[PDB]
Amino acid sequence: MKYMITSKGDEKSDLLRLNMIAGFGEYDMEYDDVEPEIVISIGGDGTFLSAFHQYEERLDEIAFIGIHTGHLGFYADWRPAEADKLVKLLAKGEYQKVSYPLLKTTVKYGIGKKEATYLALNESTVKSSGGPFVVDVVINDIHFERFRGDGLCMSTPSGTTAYNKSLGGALMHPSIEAMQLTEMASINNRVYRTIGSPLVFPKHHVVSLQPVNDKDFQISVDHLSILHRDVQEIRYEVSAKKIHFARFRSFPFWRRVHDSFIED
Amino acid sequence: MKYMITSKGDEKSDLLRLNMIAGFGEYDMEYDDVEPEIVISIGGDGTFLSAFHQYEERLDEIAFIGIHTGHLGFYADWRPAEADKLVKLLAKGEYQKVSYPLLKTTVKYGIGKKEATYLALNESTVKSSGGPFVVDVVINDIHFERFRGDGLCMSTPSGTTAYNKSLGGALMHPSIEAMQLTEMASINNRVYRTIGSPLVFPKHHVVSLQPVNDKDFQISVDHLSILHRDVQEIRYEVSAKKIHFARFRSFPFWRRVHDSFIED
Amino acid sequence: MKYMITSKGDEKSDLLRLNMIAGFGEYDMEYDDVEPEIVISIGGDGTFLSAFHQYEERLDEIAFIGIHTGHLGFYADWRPAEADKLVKLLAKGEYQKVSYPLLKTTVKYGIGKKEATYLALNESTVKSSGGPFVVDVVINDIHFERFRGDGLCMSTPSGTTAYNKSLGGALMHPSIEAMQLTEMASINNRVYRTIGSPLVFPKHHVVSLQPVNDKDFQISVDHLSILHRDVQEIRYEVSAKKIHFARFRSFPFWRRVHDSFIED
Amino acid sequence: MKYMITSKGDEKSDLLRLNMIAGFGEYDMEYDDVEPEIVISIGGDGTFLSAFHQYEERLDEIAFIGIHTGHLGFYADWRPAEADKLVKLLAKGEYQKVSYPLLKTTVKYGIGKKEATYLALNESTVKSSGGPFVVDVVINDIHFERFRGDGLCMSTPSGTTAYNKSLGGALMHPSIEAMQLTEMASINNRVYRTIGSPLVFPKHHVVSLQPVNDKDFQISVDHLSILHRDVQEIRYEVSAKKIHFARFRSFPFWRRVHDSFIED
Ligand SMILES: NCC(=O)NC[C@H]1O[C@@H](n2c(C#CCN(CC(=O)O)C[C@H]3O[C@@H](n4cnc5c(N)ncnc54)[C@H](O)[C@@H]3O)nc3c(N)ncnc32)[C@H](O)[C@@H]1O
Ligand SMILES: NCC(=O)NC[C@H]1O[C@@H](n2c(C#CCN(CC(=O)O)C[C@H]3O[C@@H](n4cnc5c(N)ncnc54)[C@H](O)[C@@H]3O)nc3c(N)ncnc32)[C@H](O)[C@@H]1O
Ligand SMILES: NCC(=O)NC[C@H]1O[C@@H](n2c(C#CCN(CC(=O)O)C[C@H]3O[C@@H](n4cnc5c(N)ncnc54)[C@H](O)[C@@H]3O)nc3c(N)ncnc32)[C@H](O)[C@@H]1O
Ligand SMILES: NCC(=O)NC[C@H]1O[C@@H](n2c(C#CCN(CC(=O)O)C[C@H]3O[C@@H](n4cnc5c(N)ncnc54)[C@H](O)[C@@H]3O)nc3c(N)ncnc32)[C@H](O)[C@@H]1O
Repeated sequence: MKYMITSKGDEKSDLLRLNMIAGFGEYDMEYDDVEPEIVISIGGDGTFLSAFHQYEERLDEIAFIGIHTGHLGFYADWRPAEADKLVKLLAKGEYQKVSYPLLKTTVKYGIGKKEATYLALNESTVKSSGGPFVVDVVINDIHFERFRGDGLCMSTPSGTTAYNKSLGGALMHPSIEAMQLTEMASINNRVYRTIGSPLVFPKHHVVSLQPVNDKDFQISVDHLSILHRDVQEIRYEVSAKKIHFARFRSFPFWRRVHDSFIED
Repeated sequence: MKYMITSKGDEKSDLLRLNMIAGFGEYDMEYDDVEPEIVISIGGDGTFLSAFHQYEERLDEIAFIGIHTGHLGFYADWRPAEADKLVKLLAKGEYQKVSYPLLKTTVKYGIGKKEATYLALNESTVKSSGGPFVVDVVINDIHFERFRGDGLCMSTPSGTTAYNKSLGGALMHPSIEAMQLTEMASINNRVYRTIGSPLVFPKHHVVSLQPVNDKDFQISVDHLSILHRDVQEIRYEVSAKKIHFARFRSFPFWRRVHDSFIED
Repeated sequence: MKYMITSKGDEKSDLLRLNMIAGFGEYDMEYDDVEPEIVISIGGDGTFLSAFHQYEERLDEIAFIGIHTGHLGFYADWRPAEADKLVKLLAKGEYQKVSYPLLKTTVKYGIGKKEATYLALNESTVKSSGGPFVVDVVINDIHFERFRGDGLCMSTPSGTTAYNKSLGGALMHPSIEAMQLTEMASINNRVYRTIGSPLVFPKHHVVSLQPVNDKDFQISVDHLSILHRDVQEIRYEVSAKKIHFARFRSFPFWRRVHDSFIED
Repeated sequence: MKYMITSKGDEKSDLLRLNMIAGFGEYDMEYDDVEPEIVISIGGDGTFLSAFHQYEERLDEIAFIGIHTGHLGFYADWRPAEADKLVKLLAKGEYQKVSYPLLKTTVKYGIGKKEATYLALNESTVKSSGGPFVVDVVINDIHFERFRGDGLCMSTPSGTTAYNKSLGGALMHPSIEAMQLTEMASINNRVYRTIGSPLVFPKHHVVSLQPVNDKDFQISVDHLSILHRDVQEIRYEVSAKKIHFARFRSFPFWRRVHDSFIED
């Protein structure tokens, strides 16, 4: 139906996009970047994340597809050589959609109410604004720990192969509706203690970070990173919303992991 | 109904057991260690694991309860001081059961067929029988990696706070039906590569370990450790069977984790 | 001889300082904070680091002593209760000095020459100024790796129990004239590789960090953190300079470590 | 002078050995495997370790050289293609020797005195004989920790790229006269605490492991692994003895590390 194509913007990706637009012109496919039904990302995983956040208000009406023009992007399940086969199978349709869970981040501020919510496909992280980073971690209203260190990272399942992995987190198959919290350089001695281990939470569990001294934090959501001031609370939970991928052939997650980290 | 009580066997635990037997005698409670309906473990987590494996053929007909006479056992949710309240609330009943997932281990041998299956509440591990440990890891029939190192550990959710934790694994809430694979001292250089990260698998995923040279392995299931010879394959999957706990009050998993590792 | 006392500035530390000044008044001790010969720090390890950097141009003419008014500071080897014994043994003298190695950091800039050097007692770290952090690591003019991640930390021996420890670094006895490099959340996949392991360098080895794209970095030296622009190179080596401590009794490093992390 | 050549024993290494023997026959070189002065190892690092232990009573009278017939052995600094250049430069001599530190392991037994000492080029490790592994760690007669876990590894500097590396240890340049202790899967909770971090000790420091319950341990020294019974103490210290290598060209340790783990 309606489709759109976002491009990394280098010469290689722009030309692939133009050629795919020409190929779609031979079918009942209409280019519309306002309310598309298929969103094709041509570039890398960064390009795909921007595509996701470009259309995160219409997630349930869109199936995403990624083409990697550089090396294998984790959200890319297509090489540029297969772009014509992509046009054709997409044109005919009859594909099946797969859904990965997402992370909801709520940021509460002081001096009254006011709230901001964000959706993450990889992760959301919290760091301080220059000084020391100290937050109380509250799990389902239960005070769990006082964290002192560089920061905290909350990952989706498909995010576990990204920042989460570099922090020592586990890789979880994206059929598991969960989120995973990992530490960044916690201090542990006689007076300061954190769990250390990554923590994996199911749906409906709420993880709340609460300031202890400084109330300014650098908060990231995927690629976006903003300094938030007068923060009262940061709440993490598995979103009710999901991202849908258009799948045309079997490419299992664990094979995707193998290709990306073991050999290809 | 029918109940039984297993004891660590020290003076403290035997006397608590005898006193609980006397208290149960004042109700319609019948001691039967053949087909009990409630199994009470008095001791530590080792005592509770033995209780579980003592009755693993009647898991769906039994609710387990643990009393820790030493420090807080992770499967113990009762102190000895509360044993009388335990007798009474157990006597009246009306409690609710909670269920944790279990791990199925299948060991296939050569020189014909023959198979052995085991159930694990904490984990199952594989090490070599003296020489180097080398196995191919196959996930859902897909060759994932060739592991060279000291061994591998596959953990249940409630097991993730045990051996899994010491190996760098994530802690997962036991409502998640999953199993987690962690490495023991893998070698990684120009010629040998493993994923490194712990891996978390959902139900219905099968992880198969396959010998490369030596076919003898030391295989553990919770406390039991046996040398298996002429092994053709070791298969891991989340069991369809579950362990049921009798719960009388709220004691959340993450509070249990906090009490055991942060402070109490 | 000449001495001075720096204070954390809370009520507890200021009063201890005034009382020690009064006690020193009963001996041939002269207060001089311009060219002191003994520098006493009253507070925590942060207070001691400021004391060190206050007098880092006269390191070879000064013996440092730390009193911890809070919990045991790692550079503090005296409790407040022993302050009078400190005055007296310091007054009589005859103590012996011990020396720990230091880290030299040289920052070279572009648009001409120009250089800045800094001395570190704990560590020096490098992070990016917002964007991705990518540096080439060059050891004794040999290209070792291209690091992609959050940053790098170079620690002195006595620094290894601080930030270095939280990053997974080894603890090294301060009689070893060395420096230790640890990674902060490196990315490792098919295209990006770092060593992962902490690296320990002897004297006369030079570790050079060289920019790949962005040339702006946040560089810390102990507590001081500055954004450096137009950076051409960051060079690390074990300093020829050393910090001298006044020692009055045996308090071994490994006992100091035990008291700080195991139990006290 | 006198030389000998040990071979991995595969067809490739035996033939290289025979060809080198023929080449040495054209010089004043005499084959003697009783009191050689040059020991050439042809194979892998395992072959080189056997060569070292074959002649560990004449370490100060021997210079070692390694040829790797498989991939780059860490103690191999020669490819098979350069074997003739090796013969010739060795024949002429005038090379310079380099020395790496070694680890001394002393095992004391009960039921009287009796002692066994061993020399290690890579490491010495301690594990239990089946049951739980619990030892008290005593550093220079100071009780440091009670270790509960899978075992402990004490590495030389050149050993730090081997088992030590897989356990999270730091890589240290072999000019540093030190040894490094790393944990194997320590348990850490409310009642059990270890340092966690690897520990690096200078010369003259003594690390003593002392049994708590079971007195039987599996003790390894490089490739050799023996069950020791009635053990009273295991003592580690940097040896006064050193291994000498014959060096013909510059091949820096950090380049050796880069070639072995980053790329080649
Ligand atoms: N200049 C492009 C670049 O090299 N970026 C990151 C690399 O990671 C890969 N990757 C991404 C991605 C992405 C896009 N980037 C950049 C952009 O959006 O511009 C934002 C993400 O950065 C991650 N990240 C940040 N810091 C670190 C760190 N220290 N260590 C590891 N990852 C880190 C966070 O998670 C961000 O979400 N998602 C996944 C995934 N799901 N699975 C597996 N791999 C993934 C990319 O293919 C690429 O190889
Ligand atoms: N002598 C008793 C002893 O100290 N044993 C182990 C300790 O671990 C606790 N623990 C147990 C348990 C248990 C019983 N034991 C002994 C027995 O059965 O005799 C078998 C298990 O050993 C574990 N284990 C083996 N090696 C290591 C290691 N290197 N590091 C960490 N744990 C290790 C494995 O997982 C076995 O299943 N299950 C859990 C859990 N679910 N959550 C949190 N904590 C748990 C116990 O309270 C106790 O503190
Ligand atoms: N508000 C005071 C505070 O809690 N600060 C840090 C804590 O660490 C201890 N500590 C210090 C110190 C110090 C002073 N601070 C503060 C100041 O100067 O204001 C600067 C240093 O911060 C360290 N640091 C930074 N980020 C992290 C992190 N993520 N994880 C661990 N440590 C971190 C760096 O290395 C800095 O040098 N040097 C050592 C040492 N040698 N041995 C053992 N312990 C040490 C202090 O007793 C204190 O418990
Ligand atoms: N079948 C041969 C094999 O693959 N063996 C080990 C591999 O490690 C390399 N290696 C060796 C070596 C060696 C010889 N072997 C075998 C033999 O002697 O037969 C004994 C050593 O095993 C190590 N080892 C044991 N367990 C583990 C483990 N879990 N993880 C990592 N290493 C482990 C210990 O340290 C032993 O000393 N010393 C070093 C070094 N200095 N630097 C860097 N790399 C080194 C070898 O090139 C080889 O690639």
